[PDB]
Amino acid sequence: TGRTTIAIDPVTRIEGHLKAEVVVENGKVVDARLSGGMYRGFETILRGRDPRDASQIVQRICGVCPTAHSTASVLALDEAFGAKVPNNGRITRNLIFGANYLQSHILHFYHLSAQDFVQGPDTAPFVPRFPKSDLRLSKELNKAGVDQYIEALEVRRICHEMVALFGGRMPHVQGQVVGGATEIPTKEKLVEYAARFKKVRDFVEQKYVPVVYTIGSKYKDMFKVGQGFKAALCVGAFPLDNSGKKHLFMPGVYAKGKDMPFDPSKIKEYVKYSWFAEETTGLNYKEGKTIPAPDKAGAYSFVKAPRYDGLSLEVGPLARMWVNNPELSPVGKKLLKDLFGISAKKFRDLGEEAAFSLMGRHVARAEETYYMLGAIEGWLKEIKAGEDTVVMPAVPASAEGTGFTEAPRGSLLHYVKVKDSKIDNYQIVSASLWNCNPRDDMGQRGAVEEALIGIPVDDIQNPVNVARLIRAFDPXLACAVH
Amino acid sequence: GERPPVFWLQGQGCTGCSVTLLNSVHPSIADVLLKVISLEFHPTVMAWEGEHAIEHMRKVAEKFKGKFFLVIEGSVPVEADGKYCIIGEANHHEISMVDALKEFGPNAAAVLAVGTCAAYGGIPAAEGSETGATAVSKFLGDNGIKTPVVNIPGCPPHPDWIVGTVVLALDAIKKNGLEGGLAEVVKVLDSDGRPTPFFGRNIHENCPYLDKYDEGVMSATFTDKVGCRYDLGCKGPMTMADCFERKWNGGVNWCVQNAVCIGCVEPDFPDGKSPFYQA
Ligand code: SF4
Ligand code: SF4
Ligand code: FCO
Ligand SMILES: [Fe+2]
Ligand code: NI
Ligand SMILES: [S]
Ligand SMILES: [S]
Repeated sequence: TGRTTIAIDPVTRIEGHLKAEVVVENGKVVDARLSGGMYRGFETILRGRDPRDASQIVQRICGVCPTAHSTASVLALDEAFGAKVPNNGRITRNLIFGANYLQSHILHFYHLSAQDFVQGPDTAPFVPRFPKSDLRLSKELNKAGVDQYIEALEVRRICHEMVALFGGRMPHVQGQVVGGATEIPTKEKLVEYAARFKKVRDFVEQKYVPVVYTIGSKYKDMFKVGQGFKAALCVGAFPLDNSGKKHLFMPGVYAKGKDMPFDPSKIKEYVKYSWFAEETTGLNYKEGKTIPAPDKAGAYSFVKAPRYDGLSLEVGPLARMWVNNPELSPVGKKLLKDLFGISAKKFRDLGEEAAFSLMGRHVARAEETYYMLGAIEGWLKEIKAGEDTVVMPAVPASAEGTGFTEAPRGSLLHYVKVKDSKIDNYQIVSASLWNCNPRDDMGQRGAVEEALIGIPVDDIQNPVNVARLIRAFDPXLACAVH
Repeated sequence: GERPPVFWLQGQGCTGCSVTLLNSVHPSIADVLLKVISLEFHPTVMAWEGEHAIEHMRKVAEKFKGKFFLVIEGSVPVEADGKYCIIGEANHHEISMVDALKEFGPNAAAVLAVGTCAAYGGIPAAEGSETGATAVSKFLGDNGIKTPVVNIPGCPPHPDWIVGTVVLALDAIKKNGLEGGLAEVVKVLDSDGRPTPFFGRNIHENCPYLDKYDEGVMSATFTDKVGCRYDLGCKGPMTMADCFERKWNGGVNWCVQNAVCIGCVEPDFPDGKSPFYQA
């Protein structure tokens, strides 16, 4: 069969405003373009402000992952100010941010992704939908998915209570500032956090991780598509001491079958196909500029195109779990064997092709949630009730700093330059920017655009696999554009 | 009863309004969606997608003309002919936020502007912006659209402010009909369009640390929880919200206990509340 061109705007069950356009020929996607359609311009709004304001302003980039922006911002300010965060404040920050990884992954699998595989109750917003939605689960298993969707609404809310115990409220924490964390954990509140954590752990271990493998076992074809470039980035996150060298996720790049070190000087943002002034193309974030040009011919997105030494990379749980190669959860080892016939001990034992796939990205996110449980457990044993968590540094007149972390959806950095005690430049290079960007100046596609190539569309009137692939990356176009 | 149809349109928002609503305790969000409203369009959570999702909203809007509720999150950017916020595409034409509000705004029973961006402009309209970010009520009024607007601000709002305002409006409508009930709702809005049950009282005048403020005992570090937070930048004196007793996230904390209030429900947020960390 010949060509059909399919445009999907809005892509739903993601965060933010995305259009996807695919060219389908002979039953498969052969080309793709992703367009982020909403712009705010945080990088220019921030200029001229007290630098400390940034750690509040930047959270409003995104209300799903605000703790990630909070973290990147306070780390950038820590560096620029020379703030020496007390050890107990480092641990408290990890407890605040770590709890939102749990919230975000659970939200993503159940409340964004699960309807890709599960038919919900017969009322809006679960209907109407594609008449041939390729929903393969038995009546019993489908009902279990719905029951878990509903339970997960409570579980994700409990995760935000965990965030707020030391973070003040959520969305948009008050508890992270330059110099540490604003509230010393008390014994009583650590018990409150731990009691909630126990409930979340039980749900993750007993419901979430098992259901991803079980649903995956009914959609084994979804491990055979969505590979894209098979190239990934991790910038490091969650310091495990004050050395700056040991982190829960260590940095690294993976491309063309090879692990390599991460050098942030190799990041450049291109704009040929983005609605920004042509003269701003090719800038490292330390020299970044944000000049919107919504009428520029040929451009199709408000997302800039980040490249790592010319490479188009993806970010997120798969990227981190592939780069770091942790041991798999006990659940995963067992169900990989029983449901897939796969003998696996560590994450890379899935194999490159199955890991870098539509369903593989859901598996990676579930496994990463399990991995984060152990980190939070450790921080709950490491934190010292009553020990001070903040220093109060003076604002410098002239300074620069960069904060690197891993948001739930992938690598995040904030760069700040201070002049006359005010923000002179602030540049954000975020997770969904790495995933959902358009072509660069040489025409090389972004990671999701490339991962769409080969996606099967056997029925052009029900092209469900297009958005299923997109959703596996957990896109957040608010983050991507800012 | 028959749950009213709701369309949730996101302009220049961060989805924080949707997330805060997901944190509702009583009623839970599942109870809200299955028993209180019929959420017919919401891009973050709905089953369908693309032009079919847009067309579904249009069909419901036709069937329930004058009777659906339109929730607007985020500001509405008017520069560049609306191109800074495209929300969909149908029949080979892109639909900007400007277009969508002009299309659905006139036919809604009421518009609920949720969050400070939609209510007042917020961060997207702050100094250094260049998209023409516009508050919902201003956009509608500038275009001659007379539909009542209820502002439920906050960055984000507390879930109880959103759910509670919906419940208050639906109660009014049950007992007085649509026009009568909306008249009663408008009567309990302050001059900034905010329901007085949630926004009628000042944070600072009801703050547990007011004794320390009056005694001049001020914390010099964030982690000193004995003193008043004014010197650290607390904007409670200029802020109208009930956080001092409602608290956040199931009662586990609130901004003043944890750090400072940044005045997030006020029409001048953020610029009139900045710098956040000095008085
Ligand atoms: S300045 Fe803030 S902390 Fe102090 S009494 Fe007023 S509201 Fe409370
Ligand atoms: S305490 Fe102040 S900053 Fe916090 S939610 Fe209430 S009004 Fe907003
Ligand atoms: N997670 C998250 Fe948000 C995105 N994409 C950031 O950074
Ligand atoms: Fe950026
Ligand atoms: Ni985000
Ligand atoms: S996000
Ligand atoms: S986050």
